Amino acid sequence: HPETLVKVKDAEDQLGARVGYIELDLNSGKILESFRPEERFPMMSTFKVLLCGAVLSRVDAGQEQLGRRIHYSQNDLVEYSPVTEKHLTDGMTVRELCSAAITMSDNTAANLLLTTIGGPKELTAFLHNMGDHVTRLDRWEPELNEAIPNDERDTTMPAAMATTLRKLLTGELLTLASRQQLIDWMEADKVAGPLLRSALPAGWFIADKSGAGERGSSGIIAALGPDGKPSRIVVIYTTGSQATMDERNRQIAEIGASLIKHW
Repeated sequence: HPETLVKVKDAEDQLGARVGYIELDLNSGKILESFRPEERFPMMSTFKVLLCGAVLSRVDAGQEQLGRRIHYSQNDLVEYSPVTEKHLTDGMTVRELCSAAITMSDNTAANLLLTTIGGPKELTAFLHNMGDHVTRLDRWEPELNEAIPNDERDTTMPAAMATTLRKLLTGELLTLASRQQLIDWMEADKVAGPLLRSALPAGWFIADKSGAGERGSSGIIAALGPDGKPSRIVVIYTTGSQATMDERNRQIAEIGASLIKHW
């Protein structure tokens, strides 16, 4: 609904920066509303949903096991690894690593998983192969969050991310078991409370993944809907703002409020 585009433009005025937006019908894949659908934006931690979809794809093909344990050391630890820094001695299973990457945005967990699938280059190939010809991962945590103005490295387009999340969650790319596992991880998201979740009516469903990076970059991808069932996908990205994280979050939450109001 155009009233939601009004809030997105307000967001741009408030943040003094570009805001990309997509509202997508989960069932049919129809694009209900959009703003800068085909401009590029840094993915930040939202790429972790894509990463774990690729891991799950390998599991469906029997090339990987959710229960396989992965050991690592101090040399692997990067900034913000809230879960991986605790299990250094025990190591962690692939399953535990995706949970950490998705629900806690654990950076080391993502790098560990990135290695098991062949790194940024293979994630990009996986995406292209499933029909996303624009989304690309080029670096590892934490450099992928650099968001250099105009840098296309580690970016997606709102329209592309939206349909890619749709294929991963409801398409035939993954088995029913994996699709469900991916959305369960996103539903258990623990660090996106200040964003869309803050404007969600009680009783609604939401599986999401947010991100934040340098140069005022923030973002979120999500499958949400009333009556405990997801029925639309919403993607929101912004970069270039001098605004604080709280201010960026308030803006994204307001966009969420408008989408819900005009549902």
